[PDB]
Amino acid sequence: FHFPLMPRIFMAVRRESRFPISEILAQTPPIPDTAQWGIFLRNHDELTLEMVTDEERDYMYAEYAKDPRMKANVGIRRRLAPLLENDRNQIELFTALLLSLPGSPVLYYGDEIGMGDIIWLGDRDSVRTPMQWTPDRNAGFSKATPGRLYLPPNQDAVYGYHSVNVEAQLDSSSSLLNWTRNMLAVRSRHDAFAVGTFRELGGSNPSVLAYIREVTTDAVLCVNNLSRFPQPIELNLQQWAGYIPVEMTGYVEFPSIGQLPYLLTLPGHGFYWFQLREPD
Amino acid sequence: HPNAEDFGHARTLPTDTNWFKHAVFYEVLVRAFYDSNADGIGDLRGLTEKLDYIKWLGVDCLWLPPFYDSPLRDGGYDIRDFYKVLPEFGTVDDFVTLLDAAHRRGIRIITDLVMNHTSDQHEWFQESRHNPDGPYGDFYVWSDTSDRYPDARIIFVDTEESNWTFDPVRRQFYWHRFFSHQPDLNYDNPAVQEAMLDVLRFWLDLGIDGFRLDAVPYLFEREGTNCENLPETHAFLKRCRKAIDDEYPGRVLLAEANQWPADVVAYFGDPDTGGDECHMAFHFPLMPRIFMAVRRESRFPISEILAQTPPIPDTAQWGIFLRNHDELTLEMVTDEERDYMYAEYAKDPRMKANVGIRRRLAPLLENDRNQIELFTALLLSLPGSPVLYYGDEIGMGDIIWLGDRDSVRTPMQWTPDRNAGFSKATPGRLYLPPNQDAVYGYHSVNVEAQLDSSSSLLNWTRNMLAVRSRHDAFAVGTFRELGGSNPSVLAYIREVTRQQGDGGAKTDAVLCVNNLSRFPQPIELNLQQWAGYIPVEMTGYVEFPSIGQLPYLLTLPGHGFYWFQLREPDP
Amino acid sequence: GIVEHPNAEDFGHARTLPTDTNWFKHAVFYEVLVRAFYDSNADGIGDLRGLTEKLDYIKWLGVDCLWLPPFYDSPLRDGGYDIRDFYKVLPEFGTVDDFVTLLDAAHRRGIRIITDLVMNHTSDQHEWFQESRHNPDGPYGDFYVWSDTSDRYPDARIIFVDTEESNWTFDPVRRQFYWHRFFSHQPDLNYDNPAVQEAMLDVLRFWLDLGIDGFRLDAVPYLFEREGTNCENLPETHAFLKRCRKAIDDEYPGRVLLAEANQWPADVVAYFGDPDTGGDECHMAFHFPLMPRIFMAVRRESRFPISEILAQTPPIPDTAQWGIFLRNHDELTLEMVTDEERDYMYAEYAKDPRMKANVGIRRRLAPLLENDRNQIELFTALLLSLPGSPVLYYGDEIGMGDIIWLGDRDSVRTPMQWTPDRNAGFSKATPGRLYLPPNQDAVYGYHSVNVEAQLDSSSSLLNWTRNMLAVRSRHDAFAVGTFRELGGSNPSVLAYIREVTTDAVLCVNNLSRFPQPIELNLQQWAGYIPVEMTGYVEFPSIGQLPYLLTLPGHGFYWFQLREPD
Ligand SMILES: [Ca+2]
Ligand SMILES: [Ca+2]
Repeated sequence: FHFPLMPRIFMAVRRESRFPISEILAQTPPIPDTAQWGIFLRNHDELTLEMVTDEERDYMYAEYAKDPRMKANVGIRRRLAPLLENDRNQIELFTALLLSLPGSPVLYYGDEIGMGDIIWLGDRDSVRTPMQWTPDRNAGFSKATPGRLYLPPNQDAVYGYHSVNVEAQLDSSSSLLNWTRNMLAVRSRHDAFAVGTFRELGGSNPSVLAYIREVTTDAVLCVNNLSRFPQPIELNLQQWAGYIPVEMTGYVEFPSIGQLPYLLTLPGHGFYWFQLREPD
Repeated sequence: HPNAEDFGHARTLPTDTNWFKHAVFYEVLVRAFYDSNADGIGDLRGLTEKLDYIKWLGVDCLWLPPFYDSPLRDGGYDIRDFYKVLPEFGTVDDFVTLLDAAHRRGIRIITDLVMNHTSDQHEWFQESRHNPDGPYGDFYVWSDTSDRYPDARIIFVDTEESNWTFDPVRRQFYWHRFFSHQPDLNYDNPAVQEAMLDVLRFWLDLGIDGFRLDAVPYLFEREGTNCENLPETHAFLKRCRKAIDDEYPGRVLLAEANQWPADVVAYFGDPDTGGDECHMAFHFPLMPRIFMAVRRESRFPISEILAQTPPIPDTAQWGIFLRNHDELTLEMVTDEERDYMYAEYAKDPRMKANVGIRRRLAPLLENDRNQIELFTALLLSLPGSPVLYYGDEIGMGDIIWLGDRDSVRTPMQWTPDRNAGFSKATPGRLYLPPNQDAVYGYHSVNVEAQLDSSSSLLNWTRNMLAVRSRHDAFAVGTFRELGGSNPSVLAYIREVTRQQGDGGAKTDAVLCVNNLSRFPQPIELNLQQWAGYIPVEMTGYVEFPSIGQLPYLLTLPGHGFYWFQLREPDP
Repeated sequence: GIVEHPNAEDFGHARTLPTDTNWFKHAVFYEVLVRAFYDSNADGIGDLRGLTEKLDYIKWLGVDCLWLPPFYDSPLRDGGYDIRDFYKVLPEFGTVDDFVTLLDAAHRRGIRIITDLVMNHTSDQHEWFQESRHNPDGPYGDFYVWSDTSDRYPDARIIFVDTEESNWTFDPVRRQFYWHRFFSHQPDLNYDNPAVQEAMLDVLRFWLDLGIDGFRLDAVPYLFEREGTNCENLPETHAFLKRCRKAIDDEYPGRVLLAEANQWPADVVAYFGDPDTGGDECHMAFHFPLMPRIFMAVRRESRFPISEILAQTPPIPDTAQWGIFLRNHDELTLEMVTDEERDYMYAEYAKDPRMKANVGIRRRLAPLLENDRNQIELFTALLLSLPGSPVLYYGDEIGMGDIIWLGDRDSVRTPMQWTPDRNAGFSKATPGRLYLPPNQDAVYGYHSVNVEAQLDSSSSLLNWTRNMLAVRSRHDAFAVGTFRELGGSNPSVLAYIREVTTDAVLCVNNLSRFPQPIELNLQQWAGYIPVEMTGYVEFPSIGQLPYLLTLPGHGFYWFQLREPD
């Protein structure tokens, strides 16, 4: 497991700068041919409840403790939704990065519907409440009386089982469950995400992280905006001159790539996934 | 009845005859906003206490629906006494206290004022029926048979069987366009015209900033016509304007006319004089078109009504809000001939569900935050002065079962405390119950909760008004639609000219790009006219690449939008 | 030409229960709205087929007869009390066939069904009235009361004096005035026309052929109109009712006719008919001012407001039976019965803060008593032990609340709260589609008040209420026994004895919120052993000296007086 990815991605969105992500990706040594990295969106190891850090090799070493958000959850497992203060746009961005970055991703149960946690149950139990299936008694987890449950379901106004459950989200295709489902459906349609090369494109704007996955049989382009404000980025895609970028979630063709820098504009914490398609 | 110099005036704001063109209106019910006397009913003094919030939100003018003494059989649009505020809201003095307190922080106040009809409990009508040969015998339209004006339609065709109702005391029929307990005033009587002009003058003397004249198309009745928009009706409105211009410069007259744009343009008055009737009228079919435009993911239903709207006088200004029905009649405006979307609406499942019911912005868009932002973004950037409805800033919902108009008149949700922080009274005493469902409930949707994170809808909405107030282009600038190759993206430019010289956020050109599709969309715009200019995104002050000769490419996410300031290149 | 209407033969007749002409005297009625109980077609509106599915619950609760408010095709401008078609069930509830399916399913488990049937007026959308206005010289021109002026019957009052300015409204098509006691869209039927009398008797016969067990004839005091009178309770009105009874007794023995007459007890006794024949009009009428008196009696902590109306109620015929329920207002007019002369509590009610708050609004039992469980039990205990056949209102068994803001009559017509699941387990439809929203407040909300929750602990109000009906059904004394008030020295304690010639039962009720002792005189049952019914516990035998019983605040006891061996 590539453990410090999430803490870096987290701090990268905090700073609205791409470089804390870029750095660990650049400083990661190459691995064997059979080998594959494992990545997930958490800050602590479930065994020791320790966040990985190296006093010498981590340049963000002192930085974390100084951040108020990071400081609050030291030693406690938290879910994705609470970690990002239930910001839907962020939840999407972090998920989008998890699925498009190199290595095999691990989803944690209940994060697909944006469940929360109960920190007071324990530093590791916090994320081990019952799966919230319906807004029925015990969140549809058990028929037993509420007292018998191994852990109580979430009952607050925000992440409560009355408002956050699978049954509720199954219907509208705009729900986080259905959104998350479809993103996995897109990822499974391009091998580039799984086992393709990874070349970071850079760009003039420090708030936008753009990179290309490639298999020798798609080339895919991912542009992620770490800033909460709308950002423009001028990318250099001369190598794919003549190619037509096609946005994957809508199968929409964008203007063909030329010699001049390609301009893309993203909203706050937005992202795009383009399939680079050959000219005819 | 009382006099004005028996209550003392409120403070007068500096005289400005264009404030209404720059203002952002906030429609707030007195009964709904805040209760300070623990009676369970929102009151003037409570609304006074919460003016600091209103100021903080950044709205310029309050619009109060009718708060006059009334039996409230028709939501207070049936006025019993024009010179008396309904007991439960307070005294006339309490209204002056509100005015003065609001003016002190530059906030203006206008009010709904029904012109066509009074309640059957109004002293006038009781004198007309009891003393037919008295001085009020001709204040209302009486008849011996209900044959007169047969071309006029029954507005509420499901409740009223006729526009003539038989009074048992006077033994005669009386005319009423609305409900049988809301008799029409006889505007052919000169005394009636003078009486209503004195009603206007009363509140104007107290120092009110303007009115919204309700039900004005139905004032005069003439044979051989549908008794709507008759010349004599307009002629009376011209007197009201003259009375404003002559006696109280810098006040406003809004016209509630629920008709197609091509018809309501007549209510601004003779265009040769630059307007001599109302200052504002409402562009009613904008929202239904914007709504259907997002449904189709096509810009054209918006483009069409904007193209088909006739030009208005120089003084005049359109009023726009994000609702599908007129609060008076609960009817959605439509013209069988001139609306090409006529048959289309009934066929849409979403539109069909809410026919005849007022709904808030959040439920109308199924609580989709991205959409709520888009519709708000269009409201603030499209031509005309916008009206926000209270509680929409925090994305409150509605309770449809309370009534077709009461649905949107629940208490303002201030905190997650008992009664949503609206009143101290026991929950049973409340005039209407607060929202309690899992989605729009006061436990999850309230001002207190949203004040903290700058990501909240309240804070987002607040800042959008802050940006809009920094560029005049939005308020009173020109409107040129840019078109584009992609049908799903509506792009346009607002522009204000360099009056005697300057290069600030005053004399701006601004660019708005809106994506009506739920999927990400690219648009290639032609901005050659601003070659060399630098687009600067307003919410972040970020400079984008300078505009060139080639088409400019912008990419938006689903239901996204951008607001660019077009800034000059450096000499 | 003429109004078509279908026939009884064209549908299946439901199963018929063994003929019994006293069932209504022993029954416990359960008033349940079809729209409110259960929705099976996910339209958001409770329907006949849904109500059929939930009959097992009704059976389990232990009620004997369902009472359904009007479910006929209607524009629903007055809660369905404005009937548009007597031979058609409102589309959203189902077809007439679906009603037969309910009947047969209910009869199979011994449950009877009665229904509200408005007699005085039809909707202005009814085919008859449309034919009367359009074809004045046709066969329906005299089906409604027409006039050239609004001058006739000036002694008659306007029932809804705040909504209607006159009892005559001008029709534009016919160019004439038409009479209506109620709203302007509910024209009065002309009962002087013999054809009208026959038409309405055929309406009765239709549903009776289908196999319905009875009716509640609504608004019957206003049928006939005569000059020089207030057009209420006229002799010809009663004369027509006598025909309805004869038609029942001759064609369908063992059916019932309830009279909704919202008047003082001394007046409604006339609706049972000539007492010489032992009754020849209605079998049941409602004793309307019982609840307001019981209510004020608990307020004062004095037994006498109850004692007084029980003493001042005139005797009724042998067939006859009183109907009693725990509500302060008549669902038709939303008026609380009172007589300025004969009610001594006349001025008293308006002065009470609690009574004053709910004037004109239907409220449930639980909110009426501020959710006080001990009171809810006391009032229920009185309802089941006092003379006459009791009517339970749906949802009161689990102590549901109301939503007053929905309307003065809709307040008590929210959906039945089955589970704490979405829509309280009433429907699968999206919450917006529901005909009325379920209760959502912290007290009476469906998260905290529902059937599923209460089924488990035998201490719940549902289970308590169920068992009280189970005890009542084990002693005939409660249903059809004599009623002798025992009095006592303590004014706060109401004690009385029901007797059949085969139990004697003793009921002691404490109206005070504090514990109270009462010394009763039960010398007549000397040697007898009182046995408390809910626990089968033997108390000390009754002697010559006064018997002392001590009750807690708002407590009560039910003793079976058992013979010595
Ligand atoms: Ca008029
Ligand atoms: Ca009648």
